[PDB]
Amino acid sequence: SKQTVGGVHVTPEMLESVQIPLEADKVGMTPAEKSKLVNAATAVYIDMAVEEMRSRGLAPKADYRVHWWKVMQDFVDSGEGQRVLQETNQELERVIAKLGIEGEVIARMGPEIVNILTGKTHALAHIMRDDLLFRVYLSDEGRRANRYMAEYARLLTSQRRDIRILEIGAGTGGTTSEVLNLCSPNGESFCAEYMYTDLSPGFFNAAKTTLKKWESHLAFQVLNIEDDPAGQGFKEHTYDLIIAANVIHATARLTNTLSNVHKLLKPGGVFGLVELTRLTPFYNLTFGSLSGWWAGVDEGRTESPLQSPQQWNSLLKQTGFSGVDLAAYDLPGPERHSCLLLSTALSN
Repeated sequence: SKQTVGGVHVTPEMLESVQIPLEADKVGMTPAEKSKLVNAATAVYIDMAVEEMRSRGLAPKADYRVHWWKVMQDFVDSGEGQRVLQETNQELERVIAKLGIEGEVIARMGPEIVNILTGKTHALAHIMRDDLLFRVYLSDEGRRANRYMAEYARLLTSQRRDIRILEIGAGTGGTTSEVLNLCSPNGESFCAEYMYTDLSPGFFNAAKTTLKKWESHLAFQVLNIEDDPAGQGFKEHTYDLIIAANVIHATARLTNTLSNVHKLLKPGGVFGLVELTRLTPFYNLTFGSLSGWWAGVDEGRTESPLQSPQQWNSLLKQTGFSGVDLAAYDLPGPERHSCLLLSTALSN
């Protein structure tokens, strides 16, 4: 329309239309094609692990990993495995070689499923080796939604001055990097404040190094979004934009988390929520081995920590937001799996 969010004009078609370079290009694949293949290559390893666990009479360690095992089991036993497979199986390594970072994750994690389940491999240590975990955030499978966020942050900050931005779970700054590269392509100081936050300060040095072009304009402060932001030295209701890319789901109680996001935003401020729209085999492989994926189990998020856009919409309205004002999806069709959701913080 002439739809605005945070006072600037933006539409789903505006963001979703954007074309960006993907590793998939260099192999001549469409993003939907690659995503298909990524999850098909993943399905092979899932199927192999399920059959191996069953053949050897193995059971997982009795912790959150059983939830990972269950999803894998359901994926195979529901015939979903077969379906994904039938759209093949020792161009597998040749396929994987062309799947870039996702292929690397698959190559690293796929053969280790049984080891992780049975406690012979520390999943987090394993996937963090060579900063692979950090690089998966830069992968094709999640870069379009991050670019949507960047594009919206560019729209906002280019059209409005002295915008205050906070990023939750910035991590090693993959989203941050997409944002800065778009909003400040050569150091251009573009907002009143970019507050770079994470649960642990251990990221910050690496972040400062990776983002040295914007060193000064970034502030760095620890923020555990599951706890009250005020107690952690943040000024409530001072932010115009909060960016949270695939972090909000990794919390125990979404309404509590969202309530805390609300505390930081001024009335009318925008919440940029970048989230997976649905569980895919690749995401279960990659993140399901990690304890944080199962943070929502106690409140019924047991297949994964994820919520649909419709669920986020309702949760947002319940926690003082407008709901989803705008959804921009990474892809159309069956392969769609991630999105930008924009929401407005409401005064109450």
